[PDB]
Amino acid sequence: TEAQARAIVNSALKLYSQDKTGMVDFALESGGGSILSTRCSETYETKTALMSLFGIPLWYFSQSPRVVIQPDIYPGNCWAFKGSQGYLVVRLSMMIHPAAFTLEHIPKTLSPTGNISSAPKDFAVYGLENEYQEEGQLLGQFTYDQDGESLQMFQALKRPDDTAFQIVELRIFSNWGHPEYTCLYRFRVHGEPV
Amino acid sequence: TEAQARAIVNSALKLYSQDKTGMVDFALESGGGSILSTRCSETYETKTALMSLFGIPLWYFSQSPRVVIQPDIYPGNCWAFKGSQGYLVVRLSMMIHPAAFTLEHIPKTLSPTGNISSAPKDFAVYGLENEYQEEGQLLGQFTYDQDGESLQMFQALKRPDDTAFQIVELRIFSNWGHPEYTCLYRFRVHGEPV
Amino acid sequence: TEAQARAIVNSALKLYSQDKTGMVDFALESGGGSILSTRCSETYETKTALMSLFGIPLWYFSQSPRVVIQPDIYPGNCWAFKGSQGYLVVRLSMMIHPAAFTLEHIPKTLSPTGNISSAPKDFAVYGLENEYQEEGQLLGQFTYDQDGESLQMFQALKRPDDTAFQIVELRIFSNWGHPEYTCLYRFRVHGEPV
Amino acid sequence: TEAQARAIVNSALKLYSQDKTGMVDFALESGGGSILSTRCSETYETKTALMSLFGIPLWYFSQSPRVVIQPDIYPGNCWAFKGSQGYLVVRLSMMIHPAAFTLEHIPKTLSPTGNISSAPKDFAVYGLENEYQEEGQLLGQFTYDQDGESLQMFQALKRPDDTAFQIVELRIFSNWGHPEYTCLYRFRVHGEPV
Amino acid sequence: TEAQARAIVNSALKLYSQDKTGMVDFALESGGGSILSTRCSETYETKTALMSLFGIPLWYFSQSPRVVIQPDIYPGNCWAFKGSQGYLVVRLSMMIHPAAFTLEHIPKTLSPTGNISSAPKDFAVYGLENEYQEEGQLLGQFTYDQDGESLQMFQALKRPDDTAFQIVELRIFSNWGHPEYTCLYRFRVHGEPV
Amino acid sequence: TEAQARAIVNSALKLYSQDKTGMVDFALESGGGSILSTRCSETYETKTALMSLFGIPLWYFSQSPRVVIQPDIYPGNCWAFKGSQGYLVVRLSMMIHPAAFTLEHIPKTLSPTGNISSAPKDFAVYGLENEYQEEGQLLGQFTYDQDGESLQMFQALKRPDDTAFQIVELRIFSNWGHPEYTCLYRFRVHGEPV
Amino acid sequence: TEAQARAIVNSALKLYSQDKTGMVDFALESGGGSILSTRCSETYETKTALMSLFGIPLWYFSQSPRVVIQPDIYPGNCWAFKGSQGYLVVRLSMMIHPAAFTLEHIPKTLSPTGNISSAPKDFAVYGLENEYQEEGQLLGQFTYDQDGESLQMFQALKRPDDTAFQIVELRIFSNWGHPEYTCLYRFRVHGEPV
Amino acid sequence: TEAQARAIVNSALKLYSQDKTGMVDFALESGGGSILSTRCSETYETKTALMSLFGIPLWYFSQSPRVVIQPDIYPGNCWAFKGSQGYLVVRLSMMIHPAAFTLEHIPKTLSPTGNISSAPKDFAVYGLENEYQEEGQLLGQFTYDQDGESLQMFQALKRPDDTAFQIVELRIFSNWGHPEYTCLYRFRVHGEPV
Amino acid sequence: TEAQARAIVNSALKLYSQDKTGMVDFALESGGGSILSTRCSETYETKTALMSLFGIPLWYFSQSPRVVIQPDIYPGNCWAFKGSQGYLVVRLSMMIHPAAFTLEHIPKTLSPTGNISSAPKDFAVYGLENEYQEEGQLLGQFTYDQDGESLQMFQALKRPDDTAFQIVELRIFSNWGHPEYTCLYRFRVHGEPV
Amino acid sequence: PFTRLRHNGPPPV
Amino acid sequence: PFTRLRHNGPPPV
Amino acid sequence: QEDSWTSLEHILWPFTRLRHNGPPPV
Amino acid sequence: PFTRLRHNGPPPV
Amino acid sequence: QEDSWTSLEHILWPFTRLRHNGPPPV
Amino acid sequence: QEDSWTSLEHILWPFTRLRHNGPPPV
Ligand SMILES: [Cl-]
Ligand SMILES: [Cl-]
Ligand SMILES: [Cl-]
Ligand SMILES: [K+]
Ligand SMILES: [K+]
Ligand SMILES: [K+]
Ligand SMILES: [K+]
Ligand SMILES: [K+]
Ligand SMILES: [K+]
Ligand SMILES: [K+]
Ligand SMILES: [K+]
Ligand SMILES: [K+]
Repeated sequence: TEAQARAIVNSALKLYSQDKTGMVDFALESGGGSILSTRCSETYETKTALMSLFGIPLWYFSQSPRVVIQPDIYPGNCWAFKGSQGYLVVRLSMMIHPAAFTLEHIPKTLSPTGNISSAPKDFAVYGLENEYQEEGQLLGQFTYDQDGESLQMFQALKRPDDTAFQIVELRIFSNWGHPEYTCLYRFRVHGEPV
Repeated sequence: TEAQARAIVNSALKLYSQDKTGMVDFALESGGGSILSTRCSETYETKTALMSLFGIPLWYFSQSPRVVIQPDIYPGNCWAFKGSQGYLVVRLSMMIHPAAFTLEHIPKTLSPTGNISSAPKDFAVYGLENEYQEEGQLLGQFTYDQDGESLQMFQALKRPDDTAFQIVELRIFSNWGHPEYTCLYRFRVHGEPV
Repeated sequence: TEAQARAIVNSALKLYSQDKTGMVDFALESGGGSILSTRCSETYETKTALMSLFGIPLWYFSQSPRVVIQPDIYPGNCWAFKGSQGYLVVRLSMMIHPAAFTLEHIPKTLSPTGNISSAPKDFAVYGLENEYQEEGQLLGQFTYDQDGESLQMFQALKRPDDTAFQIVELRIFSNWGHPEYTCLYRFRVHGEPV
Repeated sequence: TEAQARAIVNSALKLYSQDKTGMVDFALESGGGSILSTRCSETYETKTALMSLFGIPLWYFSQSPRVVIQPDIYPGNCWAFKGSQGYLVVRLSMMIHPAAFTLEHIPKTLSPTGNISSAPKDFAVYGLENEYQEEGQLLGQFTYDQDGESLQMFQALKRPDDTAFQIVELRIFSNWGHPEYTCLYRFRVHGEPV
Repeated sequence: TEAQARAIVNSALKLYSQDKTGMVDFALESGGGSILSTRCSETYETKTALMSLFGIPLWYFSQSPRVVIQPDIYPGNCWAFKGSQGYLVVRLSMMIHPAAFTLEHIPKTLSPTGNISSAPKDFAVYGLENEYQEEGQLLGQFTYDQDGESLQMFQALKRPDDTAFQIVELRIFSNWGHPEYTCLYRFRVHGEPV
Repeated sequence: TEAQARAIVNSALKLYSQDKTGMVDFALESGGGSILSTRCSETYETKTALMSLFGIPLWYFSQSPRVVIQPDIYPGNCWAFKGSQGYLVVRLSMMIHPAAFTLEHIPKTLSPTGNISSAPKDFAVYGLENEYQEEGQLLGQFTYDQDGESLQMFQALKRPDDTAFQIVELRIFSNWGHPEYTCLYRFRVHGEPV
Repeated sequence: TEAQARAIVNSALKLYSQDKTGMVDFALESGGGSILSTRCSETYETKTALMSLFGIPLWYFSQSPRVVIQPDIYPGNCWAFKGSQGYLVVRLSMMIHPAAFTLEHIPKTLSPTGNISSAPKDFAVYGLENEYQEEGQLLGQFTYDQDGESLQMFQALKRPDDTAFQIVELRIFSNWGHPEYTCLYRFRVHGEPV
Repeated sequence: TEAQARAIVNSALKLYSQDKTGMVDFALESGGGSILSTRCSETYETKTALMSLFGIPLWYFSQSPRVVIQPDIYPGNCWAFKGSQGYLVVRLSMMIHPAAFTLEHIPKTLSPTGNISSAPKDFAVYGLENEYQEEGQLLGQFTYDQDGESLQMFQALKRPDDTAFQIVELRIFSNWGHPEYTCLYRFRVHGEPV
Repeated sequence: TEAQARAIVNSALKLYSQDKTGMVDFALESGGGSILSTRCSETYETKTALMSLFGIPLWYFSQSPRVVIQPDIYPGNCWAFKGSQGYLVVRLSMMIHPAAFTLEHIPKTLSPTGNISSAPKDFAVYGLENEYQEEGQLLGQFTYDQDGESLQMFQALKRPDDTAFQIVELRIFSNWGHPEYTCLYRFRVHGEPV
Repeated sequence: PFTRLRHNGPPPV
Repeated sequence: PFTRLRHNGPPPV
Repeated sequence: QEDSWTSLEHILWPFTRLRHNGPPPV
Repeated sequence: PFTRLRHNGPPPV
Repeated sequence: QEDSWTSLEHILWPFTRLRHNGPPPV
Repeated sequence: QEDSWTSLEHILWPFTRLRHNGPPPV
């Protein structure tokens, strides 16, 4: 069973090295995904991360919604939107039949605050035919489980047809209790190109 | 034992993915840690990092002590301070009882010279009650072993009183022989919030 | 043998954490390698520009060749050159006897387009005594296998003599079919310093 | 006849040194002439002259109509307007009674293409009383002869009165056959100041 | 005694014209002193910024610490640091044995707010052998008296030895009650050059 | 009487050092006063103070109305407005009951022209409730006496109530004869904060 | 004699406040004097004045001869010219009969070295009829006395004819021993306008 | 013979005006020639050309190999390459059968030193079938004669096959004695388009 | 004698191509000469500026003095100084014994205004041992003849001694009548290097 | 957008 | 005019 | 505008100091 | 406001 | 705007490389 | 706008030369 153990380990490390899932992320910014910033919720305003230069206060740092489609997920490498429900609109790198979505959040064991009450909880994903459409087509309703794994994957609804989209709206309907903001670490969109 | 093998493999990968330790790093900058840069020793002037804009090279610069609380540890992603003695002060993201510290350095197999003579060797960690306090509380005396693993963990002295700290000072007294500078790749602080 | 399984897993993870190879990359930018950009092929011209200034569109490119000696290899973090033939000139962090080379490309499973036709195919590596040398010394001829692993290593020609090099040229003679450009995600140089 | 030969040669070289004609060019930019750019035909759009910086594609070079009132006439130092008929509006350095016009084009013997099909052929020159006048006063109708000399001069129509102008419109009604564009190397305006 | 009165008046005016003290200020910027701004406390962050760039407010400060070694002391020409504890590090124009120090603050009669609660109160001066020295040599402990004169002078500790200093640190331990910041109008260093 | 002489001299020098008056100037720019530039008279246009760089004429220097609330009063450190009557609007650093005003002009003995015909003569001061109010409340009508002292102080009218202001308009109704402009060196506003 | 004492005191303060002399300075720049910078000797390259913007240090520079006709005379606010011989030409704000000249230097008690070896010593002043005149009219030969007062006044030679001047040349022949440069703090020209 | 004299004179001036040769230069940049700058030898770092903007000098720079295919040949308008050996590759404006090459250098009478020791001496020209071809076809071996005329023409070897070229490599093997660099003023390629 | 005619013509054209003179111009900028712009007269201030920035018009000039040592002499490619007297200081490319000077001006036949009243008339050339030397050595006094040729040459004074110069000053004492400015098209310095 | 802001709040004194 | 353009076309991958 | 700001932020990032005065969102 | 002005007046010649 | 661009082009010209990918207009 | 110009004027002031061609207002 030694060679079999090596095979299991190598297979797990291979999957791990492929963005943990082995699946194309069509939202990923470096691959061509982008945030439609005017269709995102308001970013949480905080004057507590002060950037200075030669001791001179220069500007207050806050993360933009772009970080949601970037792979780094160390604590704090997340977009914080104001309040406990909000939305994010993503233009995908290709026109696809969306098949599944991934949400990542830091595990509690790494959270400096002791909890992940700022994680998203109830959410839904919609396909938009253009950047001006309000609601779009429901692709699925889900819950990110604060007691589950850091990375959670969700299957899109099966429809009699396969309508393709290049714009998806993530609607976060609730968070896990944080009284000021909700933090999104990474959102991925998987599916089949046209 | 195949299911057990997969369990061992998955458990190791999960721990690996959790910042290798599975423990909150209260010094990590993105999580709320901060360098008190006026309370660091002198940066060695290396001018070995290139800055570019739109693909155009602009100028070379030296890494600041902020990289000590940032997770990237490829060769060169370290703060180089002048000589073989130095100090660094970090404000933590929470008031904690410190339990342990982690120092990382690149392994010898990744160092171009074959050695890590610039790695820190003897060091001590102090708890500070405020950022103007000159004499802090000794939390431990340690040696980073150049013949050990890249990531090394160090247990804090525990004292019967429950004094919590939100400021830590790292004092490096010696390095592994480099005559010009010492390179710190990453320093982490672990413990329990109050 | 549970301890043997844990040993297999820990060894594989240790090697994985050591830049996947456990070998110095003398080309790595943060470790002291650099692109000699005035000696490299011209970067692929994208269809649209990044900005406009005084009515003129400026910057028709995606990534500069520096990314070839940076470790992030998420899709799109690659240098694209025009067509299917090109060259990249790298100054190493030390004078070495080159022993092996590594080329990485994204796996097909992460490619948005479904293919990796833009991956390099036939290539050779030459050692140069200086960056203006017209004809270099052949260190080896190779093919990146699109059906192989993402990371591939190539053994330098066994040489009777020991001339060291601090400059290498990577020459790409063909790609895996993309009609517009070729994408290089990461190139590494391994060997023994003098 | 030796002194007479020297006199002939010196006289020819003198005339040559005086901008080839010995006549004031009131359109000449350095002397105060200028192009009214919003009243010129569309410039021919070509993405074939790529300017790059450190290998990075930067912008696509095309000549502006200003070069028509600049003396350099090496091949390519010409304004190319889209198609085979167009117009150029020039503000003169002084208010004048226009007496003659000069057009220069490269000789065929220097054309890399073997022909000068892009030279202007049928043209007319109009005096404009202000920059908003559509047609203006016809000052003459002419043909640039592709089989004649590089520099050709044309006499303005004699009018019972002498109306002065400081704006002239050059209308090119046809070229010598080039299917994409027409190239103007230099246009001069001669006459008497008021 | 009219001549004696004129003599008294001229002596007082002469001393007044000699920077009020008749003593070299080795900290004075125009004479060669300088602020080591990377070793000073952070400048107080004002509520609003000086400009905005690309929608981001920039520069939340009023004066830089350089004004502490400039002679103008009209209200507002002072360096404000956050809170009631801070420090300022000054390189002197020469290596000296420090003999005395001067602190100036505006008088209450010129303060718009009616008070000088932002004036420093308890402070100490240390000589440093270099700007990265953690613990300096105490040159003296003093209190600026809010009920005293605008300009106050303080005698350095009488010392058995003669170690000269070219760097001094001014440490402010308290102010006269302002809850947000402390304002330093001018600090001078007097003594004998080596 | 020697100690009494020293007391008189020291008292005079003290008052002199306190901005000559010992009174808060709520208009003073460094203390928070500011000019409302769109409510000031037109600045006198002169092309006679040429700034050049490397011999190249660069711009024509003229003083702005800000200099009126700056303490320097060497000849020429004044705002010149066009003609012989005009106005200046000042926002004060605090809301106050205005009690008195100060005007300074250079003494004739220092004027390069031999006279101070450009000094203000008849003027009035008004309190404005907001920056859009045309006339406001008359606070007093005065004359700056060209035969009096350089610094002249004027008492505000006594009113049955004390209305506070943070904006005052200085209306200059005449000058001392200069045919082109009127020069204001410094205007101060004194009073009691609310 | 108390009223007389106050009179003496007030008279001295009034004279002090009038640029210390009570006399027009026709060289003063803000009053209309100008340096003819092409007719000055070489500036010593000191690079000892710091330039900053928004609190950010940008670069060091040397003072220009313009500071000689500007009133600030704190240590370092001087033009340093190369060597111990130099010249400076100033155009006056009026055509005058020159009566006297003033040179100021810092007193020894304010000089960091204890001496003023860089002060000018022997000098002469010439009247020039136009700015291209090479041979001017000697207005006096003088010595600035390093053992005298900071401000020293020098009487012009008066000649029976009434030749007025609007251009003055200051020639410095020697300094008080500094081997590298000579420092001029302020030069003034007094007289009667025509 | 007077008419014949004028004919001779006019014929010589006409030929002179046609780029001195009356022949297409397929290397000329404005006509479509291009330097392949990654296939040129090292530029000598001279920093002897001044760049200015708005009359303000900004910095010094060295000429690039592009000046070799630009027509201005005043002293200094040349590419200086390091040492006495170098190479330059030019892509031609058309695919041609090369018939001849022209090299120009300044005449000795215009060189400040009296000699042209930096002029190229022995050189060879090769035809390249594509820009990656290492071994090209010898088109001729030549010597630029320092005792000859400024413009020298060189006849290509003609081979029976009709191989056309659009890329030419100029190899310089030696210069006329300058120990530091070699200066190329202009290189031209003549022939017949296919 | 047809061959003799061709010889006369070729000699005249050869001399013409050698910068019209066949003599080194040690002032020529591209050959190593330079304008010492801080020692030159101020450039003529045009009526309007080239741009505006933040509401202020900037750059009131036409050409910088560099154009005097550049060979293009189309109308307007000249340096204009104010009035009819001025000076230009040039550093030569080598230390030489000056033998002759050349001044060029446009011919009347190319002048838009009909005249060349702005051409220099009386002038002199001085050799300077350094650029701050007040009085130079007269190398000669001359008049540019407005009725002569465009290019005029002037013989340096015959000198008993051989002091070389690398800096020359051109002093213009008068022009040919223009009431506003004087225009210099090109100035050359010829001689023998040491 | 190099816009300049007006503080409207008095500086430290 | 320091305007920033949006590509709308995917980068090389 | 945001593209402009993020590229400027890239240039600024290494050279600035960052002080947290309270916990950032995590 | 980096605006570019048009002279409308001829340069020195 | 064109004046601004041409002055920037002047600054850029010597330092850029120029590749023709097809014949420019002549 | 005036704040921008005055800060630029601050940067420029020491490095420029100033010629009065007639008396400034005093
Ligand atoms: Cl931010
Ligand atoms: Cl262009
Ligand atoms: Cl101004
Ligand atoms: K992220
Ligand atoms: K790090
Ligand atoms: K990469
Ligand atoms: K042209
Ligand atoms: K101060
Ligand atoms: K003032
Ligand atoms: K001064
Ligand atoms: K050339
Ligand atoms: K010229």
